[PDB]
Amino acid sequence: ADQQYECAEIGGKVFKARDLKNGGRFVALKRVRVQTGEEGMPLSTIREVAVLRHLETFEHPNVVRLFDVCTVSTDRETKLTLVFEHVDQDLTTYLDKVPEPGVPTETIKDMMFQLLRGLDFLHSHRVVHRDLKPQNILVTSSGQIKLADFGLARIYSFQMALTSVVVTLWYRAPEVLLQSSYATPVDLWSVGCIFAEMFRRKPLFRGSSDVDQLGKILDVIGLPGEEDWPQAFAQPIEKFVTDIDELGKDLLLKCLTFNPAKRISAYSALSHPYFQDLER
Amino acid sequence: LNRAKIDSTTMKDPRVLNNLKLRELLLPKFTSLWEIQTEVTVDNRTILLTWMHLLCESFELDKSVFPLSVSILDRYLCKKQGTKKTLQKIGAACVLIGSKIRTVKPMTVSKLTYLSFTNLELINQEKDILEALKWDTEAVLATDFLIPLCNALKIPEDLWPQLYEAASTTICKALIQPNIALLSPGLICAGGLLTTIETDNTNCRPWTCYLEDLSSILNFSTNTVRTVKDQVSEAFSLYDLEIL
Ligand SMILES: CC(C)[C@@H](CO)Nc1nc(Nc2cc(N)cc(Cl)c2)c2ncn(C(C)C)c2n1
Repeated sequence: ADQQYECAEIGGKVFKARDLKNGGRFVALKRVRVQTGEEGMPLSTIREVAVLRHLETFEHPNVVRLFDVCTVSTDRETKLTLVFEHVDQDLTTYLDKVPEPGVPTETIKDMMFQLLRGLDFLHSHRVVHRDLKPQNILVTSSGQIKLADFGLARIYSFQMALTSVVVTLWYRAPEVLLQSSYATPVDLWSVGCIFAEMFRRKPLFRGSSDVDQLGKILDVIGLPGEEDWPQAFAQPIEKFVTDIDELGKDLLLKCLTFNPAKRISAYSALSHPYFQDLER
Repeated sequence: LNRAKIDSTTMKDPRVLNNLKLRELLLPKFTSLWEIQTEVTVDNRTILLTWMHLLCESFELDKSVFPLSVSILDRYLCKKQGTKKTLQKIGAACVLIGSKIRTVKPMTVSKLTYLSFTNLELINQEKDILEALKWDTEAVLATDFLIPLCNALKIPEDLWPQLYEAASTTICKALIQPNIALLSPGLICAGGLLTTIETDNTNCRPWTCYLEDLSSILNFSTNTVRTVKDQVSEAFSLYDLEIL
């Protein structure tokens, strides 16, 4: 029994299915569990849906597209299906399957360009995607980038409260690990770490715990002076990121800057001399 | 516990203001408030928004829950019908949706109920609101303009804490009044700010000196700014718990 669509899975739970409305196309169905007698609709979902609905007249190429929400309800609970466009691959599986010497560096440039643009869009509408990781970055067959999963995103406003919990530890910024205020820079940290994970086809900061996490970071980035600290615990980045070209290293460090106030932004990163040699 | 600090990307970028004005042009052109309604009137609105307001103020929700919960309410009541004997349930479920989106610790059902129907009835009302608006719940809030306007009028960052604090309180109370619903969020905000700058000027230039500029920033006429300053100020006066 599958309504209007033809659904044992590909990842509540996500499924690959077709539409009987259109000429027999392809959609991504997100089934969401909504426990009976609780708080109503999940916090996470309302936020996600609202962002994507709010910005969909901007038809932006680098954000995933939402089509519909199911809602379907005596004995049954709520059944939340969300139909999205299907994208063939996430970044993770992509990186895994790419034949040898890894991904061609031209792909590394253009994909990173596309990612930074997705972000530049979001932040200029005051939205912070606080959950960038390779599983959340989707790639179309024309090598095209699509940010996904917006269930932790929100419109930022001055003096608003924050949970001290955002991003998988592996991609978490120091701001969050140190339990401080965090904002847009949190996305560029992920960018810094995805940019590395691309060249080297393995995560850059992997730990068991938050303290551990924070340690492996200061391992590379170095321990910066008091000025940039808001008495505990460099080796040039090229040691963990071989195959990186000189101009990419400057961007990489720029995003992996400890002090959040001094980090590179999506807008001006897009104009860092690294992308200069693109094709357009 | 942690609060959002100054983020130049989100507050100082000239084009954030630009996009706010643009996304403002999305929501509907309100000629006549609640016009599709047979029972409930505008007088009802003022009581319910007074309660919805109290609720946010009393539970200490982020300054932007209330504006959004007002937006959701109006939008929702362009589409489905409300009855006087159910208006409270509707407004209750707007604050629920709102708090769930613009605040870190949402309001719970077991808290709006006991303080006002059973929970399933609240939950079904959340479910009916959402699906009527097709889950398009977000919106430009008068309150989103505050900081971008401050930056553009080149007010020194040092004053943003206090100014933000006073002006959002001022904006959130004004929004109770019927005649405020029809104004564009940027104008409501402009007005909130001028009012604030006036009463307690406090190491800050006189309201006069910001009119000409807001006129150019927002792209309205100097007269329609001066009128909205006075409208917000009056709306703010009209606040009265006695009315519940
Ligand atoms: C594990 C899986 C469920 C994740 C990928 O992180 N989600 C995912 N993955 C996708 N793509 C994908 C497709 C295939 N065939 C394989 C892999 Cl690994 C990812 C998607 N294409 C559209 N969506 C919706 C949620 C926007 C997608 N969501």
